[PDB]
Amino acid sequence: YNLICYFTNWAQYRPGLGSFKPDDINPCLCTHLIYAFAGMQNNEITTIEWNDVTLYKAFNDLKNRNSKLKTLLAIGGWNFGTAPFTTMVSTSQNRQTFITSVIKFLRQYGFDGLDLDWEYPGSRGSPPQDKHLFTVLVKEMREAFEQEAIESNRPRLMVTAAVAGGISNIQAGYEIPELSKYLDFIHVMTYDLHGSWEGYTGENSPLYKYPTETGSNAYLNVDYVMNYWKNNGAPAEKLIVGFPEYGHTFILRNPSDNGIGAPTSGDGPAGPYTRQAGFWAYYEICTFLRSGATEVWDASQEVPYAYKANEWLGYDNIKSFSVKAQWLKQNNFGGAMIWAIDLDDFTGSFCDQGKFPLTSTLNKALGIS
Ligand SMILES: CC(=O)N[C@@H]1[C@@H](O)[C@H](O[C@@H]2O[C@H](CO)[C@@H](O)[C@H](O)[C@H]2NC(C)=O)[C@@H](CO)O[C@@H]1O
Ligand SMILES: CC(=O)N[C@@H]1[C@@H](O)[C@H](O[C@@H]2O[C@H](CO)[C@@H](O)[C@H](O)[C@H]2NC(C)=O)[C@@H](CO)O[C@H]1O
Repeated sequence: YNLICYFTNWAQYRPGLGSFKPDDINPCLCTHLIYAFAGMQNNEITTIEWNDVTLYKAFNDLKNRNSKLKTLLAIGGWNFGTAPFTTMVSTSQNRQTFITSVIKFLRQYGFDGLDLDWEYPGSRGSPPQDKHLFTVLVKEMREAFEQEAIESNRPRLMVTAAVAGGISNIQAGYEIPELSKYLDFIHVMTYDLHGSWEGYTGENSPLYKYPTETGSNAYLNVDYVMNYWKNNGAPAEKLIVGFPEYGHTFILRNPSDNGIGAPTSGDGPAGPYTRQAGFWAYYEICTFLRSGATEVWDASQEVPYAYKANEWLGYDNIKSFSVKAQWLKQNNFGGAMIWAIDLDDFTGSFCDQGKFPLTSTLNKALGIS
């Protein structure tokens, strides 16, 4: 099985113990590390942070301590939008320009592949033709990587993609049968399935539906999303289940109503290191659990939640990671991807569970080491 671990090039700016750079990664935990994110300019891949080139080298230097480790560079993401992707795939000329720049970029800076993180073809302003043109891009990229590999005597560059976990986005964005033929792996973003945008509490990445859920609400679980991809043309062995090392936060309208579906108000509280409303890293969650919070096991969905006064948290822990790891193995899936390794308790000083408790749980459960 594969354990694919995303690293983010803005984590370096978190204060104090939150600051995370490539040298903080244990090179033996994962089979693949993915660098989030590269940008694009004039249909060519490019850096985004002032020190990306330095971080690239430290990132790929991790392979000096693990002969099996592979690295990839992710391009795009949520804030990147869709407009540059729409322009780049619109013509064969622009796709060739981009693909050519990618091969040169990855080989110069030491990456073993590219992870396409377009959010999303056919949505967020992307026109309908991008559903098919995305397949063309991946096909042309896979073929160009294959050519470069056989001519250079080097292992072929990987082409992967982070893909939507929302059914509406999936249907508008991906030709699953043909796309799955050319991607090496399909990293399914089976998280952000509930959050403060809904106005009530819900789990970030529940494995199963809540018992009373019907209709489109019954889409919002890992089991449904993964089986959607599998049953609509994707081979199970290429499908990678998304594992969040963070949770989503809410403000309860009434602290006395603190179950699943309890009413909530604004965007949710922010954490002292990630400093973004609605979002807590796992190491920030451990601090919350030690501040007097009540812990509850969501038995139907196989995930935890916790609350204290007016704050409510839906999240993942060792127990839920273990349940999902066993589940994905018994469903013949390709492994797990983690968003993101800089959100684990990488110092070990927050959770009293050792270093990288969530990532290590998957390392052991997936037979990585
Ligand atoms: C694949 C993807 O788009 N994942 C999202 C992350 O990008 C989000 O992180 C946020 O990313 C922006 C752009 O780099 C940063 O400016 C922002 O600080 C960062 N916030 C945090 C807490 O890391 C993430 C949270 O919004 O949601 C997805 O994971
Ligand atoms: C399954 C699904 O499509 N859920 C949607 C969420 O993804 C989305 O949340 C946003 O997700 C982005 C990654 O895809 C994050 O970068 C972004 O921070 C996050 N926005 C938040 C937490 O406010 C929400 C809100 O846009 O919609 C869901 O439908």
